[PDB]
Amino acid sequence: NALPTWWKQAVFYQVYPRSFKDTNGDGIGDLNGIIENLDYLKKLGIDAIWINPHYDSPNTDNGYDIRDYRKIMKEYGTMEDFDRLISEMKKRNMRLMIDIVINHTSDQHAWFVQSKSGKNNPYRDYYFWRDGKDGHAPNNYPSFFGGSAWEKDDKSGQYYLHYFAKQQPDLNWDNPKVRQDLYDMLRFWLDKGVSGLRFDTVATYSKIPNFPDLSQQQLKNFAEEYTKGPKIHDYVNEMNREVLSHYDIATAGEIFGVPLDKSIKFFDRRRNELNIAFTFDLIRLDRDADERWRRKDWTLSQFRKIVDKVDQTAGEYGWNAFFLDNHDNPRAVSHFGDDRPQWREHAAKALATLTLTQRATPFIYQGSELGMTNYPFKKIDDFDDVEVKGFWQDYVETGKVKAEEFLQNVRQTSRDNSRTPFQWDASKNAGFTSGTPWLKINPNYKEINSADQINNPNSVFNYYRKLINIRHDIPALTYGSYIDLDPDNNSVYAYTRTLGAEKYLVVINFKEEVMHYTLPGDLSINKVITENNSHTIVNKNDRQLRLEPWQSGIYKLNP
Ligand SMILES: [Ca+2]
Repeated sequence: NALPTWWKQAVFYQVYPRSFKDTNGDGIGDLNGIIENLDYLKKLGIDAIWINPHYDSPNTDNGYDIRDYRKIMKEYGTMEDFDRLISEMKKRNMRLMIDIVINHTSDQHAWFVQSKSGKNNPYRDYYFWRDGKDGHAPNNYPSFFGGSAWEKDDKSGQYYLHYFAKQQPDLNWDNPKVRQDLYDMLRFWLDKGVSGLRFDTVATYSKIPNFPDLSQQQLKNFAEEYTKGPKIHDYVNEMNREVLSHYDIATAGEIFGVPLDKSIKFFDRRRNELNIAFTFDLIRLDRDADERWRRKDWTLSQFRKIVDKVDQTAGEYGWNAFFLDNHDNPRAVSHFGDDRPQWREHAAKALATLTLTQRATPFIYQGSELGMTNYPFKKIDDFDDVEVKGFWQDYVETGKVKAEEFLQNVRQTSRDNSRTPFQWDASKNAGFTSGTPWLKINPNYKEINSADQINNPNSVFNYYRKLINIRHDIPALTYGSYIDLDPDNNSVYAYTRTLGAEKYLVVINFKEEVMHYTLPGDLSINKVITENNSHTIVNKNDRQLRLEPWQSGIYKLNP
């Protein structure tokens, strides 16, 4: 029964404003820098842009600690700039999604400033304030960003709750006044015409009644305890009923800490909650659930089995986003491909083909379209992210893990690998800034930059452009049902996308050797749609493919 919508068949691009384009030489990207480059994104073929938080913030967590929801970040520009970004996008038929961060505010936000003044302030129970127990915190909750999730306040002697930085106190959603104020805030932005909202850590809004301690076992996977709040779907559905269902918008849910088997309740269209699932299963398939900075080896069979299970779980009534990287994860060509110079461009084109042939709304993160890589961080001070500093404090400063072993993992897992500034050209600081970038630019910018690619028809950029054109032209690549040809194959990832008689096959060789691959059953090729790194001709009725290393392709199959 499912209906097409613009957001199901959109190709989104994600801009992290702080690292996209600086137009005033302070080293920090800003809104004018986005506006300046809308034609570049239109040329790529992007339907909609999701921007990370753009609100007044002290930047403990680069926009995710909001000091005033109705004001533009000072480093990003003014309200007039933000309105111009909407206006200039609208002229180009591009839709804007903004990031909604309402699990918590900055500890500088006026509500918290008031809350913390005494048990008595009308804003006290806007946040969570509990007595200590035995001269320590109210319970054994840890924070995602290091140490205890409870911060002592010497004035009152109680502690306040912060799942994330102590500068990110959690809002009390159990207070209907808090929920009402947040809805008013959402209407202020929605009335400006924004087309989409992405809800940061949407699954933590409901806290566990009476805050009991976590078990020893729970402490090793605590995020999954924080998403078990008994009213979470009541609150998300109330927000849908009172606000979301009043605008023509697309809503995405970042369901951090939600196991896949509890995800469909946020996205089933019958439930009137949210529209698009942002899950962590694939992008962190190789991350430890306890030591969340640690990675382990992974295989293509592990990867594809997660793709399939994520696809199955959305089923008839939910809907997924699909992304291999974003501002919270290492770059896709490094993590999932081979970023050495022999292979980088082929592997980036193969992961683009994978991304843009999923039954999901694809999100392209800034710079993935050039094949940008992870950055060669050497020492702990080369990073800037609050989260990596919290993991260092919890695991290296306690002597639990050697500094060098920790660094070998966070070089591969740090959020900062995707935050080095966008590589526009081969000029100084890759054309990102006339001043000093806030985070050092990868020296590979001389090889990997947009200017070198945009007019080269063989570039990663133009392969993405072609794939997006192909996706927009073939309905089965958006809405077709997905079948993995062999979930246990660790060499060649092959799967079909089917709408009625229209059946297409995607084949990607993840090996760096030639692989012969014979199709199953009676499948045979009707025609080639696109290939990268092919050295062979594929004809009507062919049943076998010779795949060069990192070869990728889309084919239409015979009925
Ligand atoms: Ca700037």
